[PDB]
Order: sequence, then C-alpha cells, then structure tokens
Amino acid sequence: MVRYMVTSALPYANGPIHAGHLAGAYLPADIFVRYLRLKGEDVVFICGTDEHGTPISFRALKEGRSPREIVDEFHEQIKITFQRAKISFDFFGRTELPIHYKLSQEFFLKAYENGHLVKKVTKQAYCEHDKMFLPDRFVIGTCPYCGAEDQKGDQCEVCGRPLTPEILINPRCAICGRPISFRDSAHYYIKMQDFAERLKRWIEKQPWKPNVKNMVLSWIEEGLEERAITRDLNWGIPVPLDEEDMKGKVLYVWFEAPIGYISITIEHFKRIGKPNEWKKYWLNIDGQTRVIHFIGKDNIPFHAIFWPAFLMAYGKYKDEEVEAEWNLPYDIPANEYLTLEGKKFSTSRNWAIWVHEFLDVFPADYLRYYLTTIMPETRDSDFSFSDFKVRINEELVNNLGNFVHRALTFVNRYFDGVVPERGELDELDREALEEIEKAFKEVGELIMNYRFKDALKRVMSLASFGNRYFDHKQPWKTAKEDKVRTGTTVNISLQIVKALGILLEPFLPDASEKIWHLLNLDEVKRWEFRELPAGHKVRKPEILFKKVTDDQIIYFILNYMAKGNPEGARILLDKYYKREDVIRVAKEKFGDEAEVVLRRVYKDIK
Amino acid sequence: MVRYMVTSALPYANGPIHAGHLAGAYLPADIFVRYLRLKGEDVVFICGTDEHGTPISFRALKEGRSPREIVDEFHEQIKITFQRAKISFDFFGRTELPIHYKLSQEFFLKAYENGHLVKKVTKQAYCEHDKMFLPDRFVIGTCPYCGAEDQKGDQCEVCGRPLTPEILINPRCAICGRPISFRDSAHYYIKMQDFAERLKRWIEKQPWKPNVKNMVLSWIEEGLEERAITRDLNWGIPVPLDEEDMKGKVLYVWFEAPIGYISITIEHFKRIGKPNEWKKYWLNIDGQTRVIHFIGKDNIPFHAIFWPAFLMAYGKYKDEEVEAEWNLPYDIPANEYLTLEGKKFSTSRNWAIWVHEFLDVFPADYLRYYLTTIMPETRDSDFSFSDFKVRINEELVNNLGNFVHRALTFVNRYFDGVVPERGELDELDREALEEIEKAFKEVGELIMNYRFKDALKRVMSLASFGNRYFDHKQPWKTAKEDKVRTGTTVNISLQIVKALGILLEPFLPDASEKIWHLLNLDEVKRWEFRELPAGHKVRKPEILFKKVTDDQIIYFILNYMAKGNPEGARILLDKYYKREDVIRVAKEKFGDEAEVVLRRVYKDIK
Ligand SMILES: [Zn+2]
Ligand SMILES: [Zn+2]
Ligand SMILES: [Zn+2]
Ligand SMILES: [Zn+2]
Repeated sequence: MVRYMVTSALPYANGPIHAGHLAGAYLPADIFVRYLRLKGEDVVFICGTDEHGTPISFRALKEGRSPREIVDEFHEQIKITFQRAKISFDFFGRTELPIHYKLSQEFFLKAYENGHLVKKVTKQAYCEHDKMFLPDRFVIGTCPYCGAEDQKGDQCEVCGRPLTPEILINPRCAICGRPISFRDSAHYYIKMQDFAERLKRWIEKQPWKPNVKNMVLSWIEEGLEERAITRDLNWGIPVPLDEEDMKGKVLYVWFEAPIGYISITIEHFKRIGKPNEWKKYWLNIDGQTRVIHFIGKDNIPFHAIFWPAFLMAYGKYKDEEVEAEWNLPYDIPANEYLTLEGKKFSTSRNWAIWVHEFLDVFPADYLRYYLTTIMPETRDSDFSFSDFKVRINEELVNNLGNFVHRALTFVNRYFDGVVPERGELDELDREALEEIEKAFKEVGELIMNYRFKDALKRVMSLASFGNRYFDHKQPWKTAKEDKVRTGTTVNISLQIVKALGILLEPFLPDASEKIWHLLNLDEVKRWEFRELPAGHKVRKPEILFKKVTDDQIIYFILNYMAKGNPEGARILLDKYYKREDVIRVAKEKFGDEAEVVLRRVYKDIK
Repeated sequence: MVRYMVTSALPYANGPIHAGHLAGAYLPADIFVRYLRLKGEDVVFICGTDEHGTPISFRALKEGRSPREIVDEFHEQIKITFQRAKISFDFFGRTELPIHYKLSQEFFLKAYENGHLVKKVTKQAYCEHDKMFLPDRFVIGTCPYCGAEDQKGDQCEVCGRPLTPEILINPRCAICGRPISFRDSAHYYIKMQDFAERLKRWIEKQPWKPNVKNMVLSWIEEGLEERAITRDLNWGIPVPLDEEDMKGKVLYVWFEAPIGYISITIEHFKRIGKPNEWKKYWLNIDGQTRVIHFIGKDNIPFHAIFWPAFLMAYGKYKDEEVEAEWNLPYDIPANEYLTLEGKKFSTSRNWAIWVHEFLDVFPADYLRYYLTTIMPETRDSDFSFSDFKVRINEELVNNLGNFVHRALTFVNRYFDGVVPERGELDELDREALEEIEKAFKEVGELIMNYRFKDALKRVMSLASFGNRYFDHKQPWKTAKEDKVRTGTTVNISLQIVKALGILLEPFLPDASEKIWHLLNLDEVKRWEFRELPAGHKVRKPEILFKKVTDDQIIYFILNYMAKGNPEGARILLDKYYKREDVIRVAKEKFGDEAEVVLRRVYKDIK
C-alpha cells in the first residue's frame, strides 16, 4: 500500500499569485490530493513560500525595506490567498524556517563530503560606489536578442526570455546606475556530470510521458556543466564552511529551494506532534512512497535533473534510524501556461487575473470550476471573461445547480422532504444507480492520471444525466397518478445528488458542503458510495449557484484591471459592452468617484 | 489534571467583525488558549458563525438574496479574518452544520420530554400584502423612549437600546410599509422557573466575581418568565414535532445558538479522526473539565442563566457510553465595550475599526498588541490613532524591538553570531536569569486570571529590563578590554531574547516566530525555559518592527474611514494633521483620484 508525498512548486515570496500559477500547479495538486483523501489513501500535501534569491533582495533596495519585511508580508498574503482558494495544503511553511537552514546546509555539506563540489574563482560584477557584488537581477542594461533599455534577470518585456547578466549591453549597476566593475570571487560548484549516467538510467525506468522523458534525456545527452550553488548575497542561508573567503556568502536559492519540500514536511510532523513520521515520506525505507511534484512546465528540467542529483549528492541519510536514501520524484505533473483574453499574463504590463483580487468578486467554486474547465493540460489555454460567465451560468447554474434544486424542490413538495422508499425499478432506475457507480469509478481514474478537465467533465455529465432522468420521468405528472412511482424517481434522483456531493468535493469544496447540508448529512465524506436511506430527513430547497452578472464583470474590470492598465480595460469593455451600460454600472457602483474612472479608461469622454 | 473546553461567543453571520468584537471575546480567548498550549495543558478552542435569526433573514429580503447566500459569504469573510487576526480556534464551524440541526432538535425534544415546555397561542404580527408573520427585526416604527422614524430589533441609533417590537409607535411591516396585522400563533416555551433554584444554588458555589455572581442572583430573585423558544421564520432549524401547527416553524436562534458550542466541537473531533473524544469535554464523566466562555458583558445573563438551564432541561445524555450530564460554565470571562476616538462603535454611523480593513495596512501584532494594551477589562476603553502609533513606536519599536536588535547586533559583531560561554556571574547576571524565571511565573498567573493587559505588561517590562541590563553593562566598552566579560553579558542578553520569544507568543505570534528564527531555533515552543547553549549559531541582525507612520494613518482614515463617514474622517484629520500634509499623502497615494477624496472629506476646498 503506497502512501503519497504530494507537493506544489514553492511560490516565490516576491508577489501575489495569479490564475496562471494556480491553474499551473496548485489547483491540480488540490484536486488530486482531496480525491486521495476521499479514497482514504495516506497522503501528505506540502508547500510554502520560497523566500530567498536575488529578486527579493532587489525589491528590498527598491522599496527601501529589508528582505525579511517583504517575505513576511507575502507569506501571509499568499497563505491566506491559498486558504481563500481552498487549497488544502496539510501545511504551508517557508524557507525562512530554522530547520530549512539546517537541512540545506547539511545538504551542501554532504555534497562537500562526497567530493561532488569544486571551489572556483571567477571574475564577477561589482559596484564601487556601493561596495557590493552585483548578482543576476542587478544587471541593468540593453537586451540580449532585441535591444531595449533596462533588462533584469531573465524574463523581459520585449521578446526576451532568458538574457544572461553579461550578454547585456551597457552593464550599469541597477542600484545607482554606475557602470559595473569586475572583482574576482570564489564559489563552490556541483559536478553535475557525476550524476548524468545514474540519472539517465533512473529516468529510463519511469512512467513519465516521452514528450518529457525523452526531451530530458536529450538535454542530458550533452554533459552537465558544473553549476554554481553559492552566491554573493547578503540575504540567504550561509554556506557552512568556516573560512574567510566564504564569509558573507549564501547557498544559491536555486539549490536550497527544493530542499524546502523536505524541510517543511519535517516542520509539519514536528508541530503536528509526531516528530519522526516525516522519515517514511522522503526516505526510501521499506520503499514505496510515491513522491509527486505538481509544477509548471518550466520546472520539468530542474525537477527531473538537478533536484534529483542534489538528492543523490547526499548519498546517505543516517542516524538513530535506518541509513536509507532520499526517494526520487515518482512523478512530476506539469501544466502549460495560461493567457488572458488572448495575451500572456504580465506583471510588468499589469495584465493578469490575481487570485486575491478575483476572489473578491466571485466565489472560489467559480474560479476553481472555470479554471479546471480550461486546465492548461496538453497545451496553453486562454482565460476569457465571456467564456467564464457563460460556462458558469450555462453549466454550473443551469445544469448542476438546476438539477440539485429541482430534486430537493420535489422531495419537499410531495414528501415533505422525507426520502421515499423505492419500489420496482425499470431500465432507467436500474441505469441511474449504475451511472453513479460508473462516475465514481471513471472520475477516480481520470484524476489519478492528471486528467482533471476530463474528470470534472465526467462529473458534470452525471448531473447532466440526472437532469435527463428527471426530464423524462416527469415526477410532476406521475405524482398525480402513481405515488409509489414518483417515490422511486425521487429517491433515485437524490441518490444522484448525494453522489454528486462527494464527486464534486475534489473540485468545488463549497458546493460540496452546500449539497451535504441540503441532504442534511454528518456522514464523513468518502469515495465509497452508500445510498440515502428511506425516511431520511432532507432540508428545504435552497439555491446552489447565482448566475454571474455583467454588472460583476464590469465592476471587476473597472475596479481592478483598469487602474494598472486602463487601455487593457477599455479594450475589454467596449468589446463586450456599450459605453452607456458601463457608465451606469460605474455610476451605481462608485458613487462620487465613478466619473474619475470612466474618463480614466475611455481616454476622453468629457 | 484538568483539560479545558474554551469557546468564544459565536459571531453573527450578518456582517464583519470589528475591534470591539475582537477585544471583547476573541483576542482574550486566543491569548489564554495559546498560553495553555505552551503550558502543555489539554485544551480545545472552538467557535463558528451563528447563522440563523430574524436579522440575517431581514437582510435577505433587503438585498434580495437567500439567507444562505449571505451566511456563506460571511462565514468565509469571518473565518479568514480570524486567520488574519491569528486567532487559533482549533476549529471554526457554523450553525448550518447538519449535526447542529440534530443536536439542537434533540435538545428541544429533551425539553419536551421532561415537561419543561408549554405550548401557547398568542396573537402576533402579520402582513396580509405579504402573507407572512412579522417577527422581531421586521418592526418598522417610531421609537420606545425617544420618538424617531424607523426602529428595528433592539439597538437603535438614537438613545434607544432595547425597544420591544410592540412598544413601537405606528407598526408598519418593514418589507412593504403596510401597517401590521394580527394573526394568532402557537409557540412552545421553557418554564425557566423550573431551574431558578437549582441555578441560584449552582451559582452560589462558584469562583465568579461578585459584581456578576450577585447581580445575576438578583436578576433571578424575581422569577424566570417562561421564555419562547420557537419562531415564525422561514430560515432556521425546524421544530421536530410532526404536527400541522408547528409546520413552517423554527427553533429560536436564541435557544439553539449556544448548542453550537457543542455541535462544532463534535464536528471537530469527527473530521479530526477521533469521533468520540468530544464527550469528555462537554459531558461531566469523571468530571473535571473547566468550560470557559469568553464573551462580552452583554452575554453574561444568557451564559449564566438561560444557557445553563437549556443544559439542565436536557437532564440526561445517554447512549452506548455513560449516561452523564452536560458540564456547566466553569467560568464566563466578559469584557466591556470599546470606543473609537471618544465615540461608540457604530455600524449605522459607519464608525468602527473593522479588523479586515485595518489588517490591510497594519500587521496583526500591532493590532493585537495595542488592543491588549487597552483591553476593556474592568471598564470601557477608547481606541485612538495617536494612542495606537505612539504605543507601537515608543513601546514595541523603541523597546522590545530595540532590545532584540541590539542583542543580536552584538553577538554578531563580537562573536560572529555564536553564543559565548558564560564566566562568573555578578549581581546583575544573577538577577537577569532570575527575572526570566519571574516573568514566566507571573505572566502565566496573570493570564490564568484574565489579566492580559497586565500580563502583556509583565512581558514588556522584561524587555525593558533587558535594555537596562545592556545600558549599564556597556558591552561596546567591555569588548575592548575583557572578552570573557562581554561574553557573559551577551550570552545573558540572548537568554532574555529566547525567553521573550516564548512569552510573547500568546500575545504576538508573528513577532514570536520572528524571534525564534533570529535565534535560529527548531525547539518546540514551550513555557518551560531552557537557556541557549554556548556554541549555538544565531542569525544576522534583522529588524523586528517598523515604526507606524502618519502616512499610514492618513491613508487608512482616507481610504476606509472617509467614504462611509467623511465627516468622521475630516474631524480626525484636521485634528491630528494639517490639510497641506493630508493632501500630499492623498496626492502621492491615490494618483488620479486623490482630488476626488480630499473634496469628499473637506466639504469645500476647490
Ligand atoms: Zn528584449
Ligand atoms: Zn551601484
Ligand atoms: Zn430612539
Ligand atoms: Zn409587508
């Protein structure tokens, strides 16, 4: 019996998360883990904020704040956001945890000890007016492909994606604009080549899709250049070595980050009261823990190559309990990117769907539903507002919500909300109870295969099946002729609602508890279905979902989207709506300030 | 060995919580429970949203939304807010839980069964244009003391506090203004008189303060009028009785609400995996569970009289395990009200400090610190912005934060962050380690006595003691003469920081983890102090707290306070600040909209 150690790529504590992030590695992981829990399986779901690296440091000088100040701010912002998103991480830690410092440092020390490292002195950047080295994101120059002013790290705003700090033209320190200087420095490196073979061999015998497995093999087919794992940063985890040359140096966040996956788990079992249980999840003791890594496509290389090697370089974990080895990525589910109304998410262009903002106007189920509806699985998908409301209202409201409502509304009208007893069953009755079985079976398999968009579809169809059932069983007619008959229809219909109650859970937790209350159940939610007993008391018909409005979308676009990118807003607005309508919404939404918005989006209007 | 069943008054799901609420019953409870946990004691901390009652129903017709829609919205808003507030409820449920429905209904049925009830028909309100009864908050008329138009429930906006629905002049249904009608109805009542004696007797033998114990006794000294526990509402828990007269009737929220205290706990142990542990907390088995009820003064009567009786009326709980009785309120800590800048919190006047808004500009420690600083213990206290910043900056920043910073900054300057070994100890060294003991001892006692304002003070003084220590031990001098000496000072100083790390926890969780990371500790936080070992590696000097700004307060007042109550804002602004300063802050804070604010607060300015 396998147990599961599930993680989600650590979000960087330099900003808030957007739907691309969620759709990319959190929502999938949540859907998967919830399922596993309903299955009764043994799974741990971990995550936390990545709090080191040049960026965070950069931003600190930028806003004149300590790197600690900002990560403390974003850890809270993100942890709460995930709670809002209903992402059930068993624990959400942070790489600022003392234990992370200890484990990373050990990790590095284990690499020292197995001669997988190599000190090296290189000539590198510097500022004399600021008396400090100038790592990655401090580069401030022209581009490496196109030629634009001011380019940092490796993302751009031009065409540029990945522009090493040196291929940049006119190197000038970002902090003060002083043209860079060159001071040589010492850093330790990892002889990745030491694991190329062992890696390739391991990758061979593994259930990953060729589109990855292979491309990975290729990438390895040409040596692994010794990568540096140290940095000249004033923020981060100190390199253990007590020498004078390694003073004021830190472990490349690039190296310690993944170790966070273990650090946090350990932290989890500590505070949970069972200090040593973590060992069975990350250590290959009587080996059989499937370690899953939900990530974004960009993380495949790292997770299928370097991270595994970092683990190997620590050959032996060993004290007071088995000297076993670290497990390796069982699987590394990755998702493509997400676009917004035809364009890519852009923090620069301030064009994205921020979870915390979006969740201010729409319920979590809506964001979770639609996003799974467009899960960037095999390719990229495009978030669209017209697409969003239409799927919710047409699918979630008109179908799932509709069925549930009808069902209850009937058991309440003809039986005073008491579950009728079932008489003989004809073909449909027989087929309906079978469909319930089919769903549980198939949805479960689709999930274990990372086919969420299709898994959610299998569920919606069951609701679709329920509607049909009702539509052509006509309880409103049958009730004026054959009581017993209607009783069956009704009882059967509710069975489908209870089932839809458990099946939905992994996808929409809230619409799940909503249904459970309507059915009035204490029953611990589980994947093994059990019919609703006759004589069971159900609650009065409530509503499941309220249709998305244009008033809402406009309010959203105007209130968030707009200031940050007025043109983006304007283009969206007079693309879906008439200006005479937006004004009205704006007027009856922003009181004595509506006017100082409309003019802000529609360049000139007064 | 006692275990503790701690609760906080269920917040009503009709709106967000404000500092008065927090200061009144949540913050106290949190400080108490955290302590208990650090003490290693066995405590359960429960709470959830009260989701029934006329109000919620009212609001529903008001905004044309189902009562369920709104409670779902506020349960999320409040649960997240509490997370933001760092209130560690072991579980935050809701009275919409199926189990609540079951337990309440049983409770009522147990009262039926022990003849503590009495059906009665009364002539009551109605609307014929709306074909519905008109309970409490539907009353819409002139006042009962002063004479003002439109008065609902029992709170006012005039002078009025508690105006029974009938003493109101010109009774007109609130929904449509149609002057009320009178249709007789049947409701069950509880013969409170049946418990007067048994109550008074119980209250006698109990450790409550006379100012309560007595006033309670008086209140009881004149019969307990049979109170109605049923209602003509379409939203709520159905009365079990299957009769045609009790159809469409519900249990007065007033009756079921407290039962939520048990419902949720049960729900807690269910989902936690240990289904039956709840029995030992609410049932008096081998009796010794101290049940504490953190509430507001307004709740004393209810919690010391009716709630206990409701418990008695259920004489026997009994199946498959001991037929024991429900425990009774061990203690019922209550706090006075809170005022804002000299005036009372007012949802009507839109004058209050909303936790979720306030926590958008200031860290949770700041709100928790200041509020405990003004805990409405023996009387009412007044929240004030000048008072807020001054205490934070002068106390939290300049003292606690200052000490911590100095300490680390030294162990890092003269020992490369490594804990020095202690040599001979003189009087101060000896006294310093003793002070640490004293603090733990006294703070702990002050907490167990609900003396938080003083408990927090005992802690700040320890930090104050640390500063003095340092000030007159002069490490910066001693380091250029006697190494060993400085080592002691330093080692000692850090002991005080680690201690301040645990002591703070109950009050400021974040400044607590901040200190723990600086000290670089894995050690599970506990109330039993253990010195920092020599040779221990501490982190580089960070900052603990950033001083509150005027830019912040103005931004807050302008961004939240203002629209909702522009006059309130204006009066605050040009009372603390010059208009030429507010403008600047407003201009460099609201970009292209600053102008449409300043004019909104300062009536005319252009
Ligand atoms: Zn470029
Ligand atoms: Zn510079
Ligand atoms: Zn009045
Ligand atoms: Zn009316």
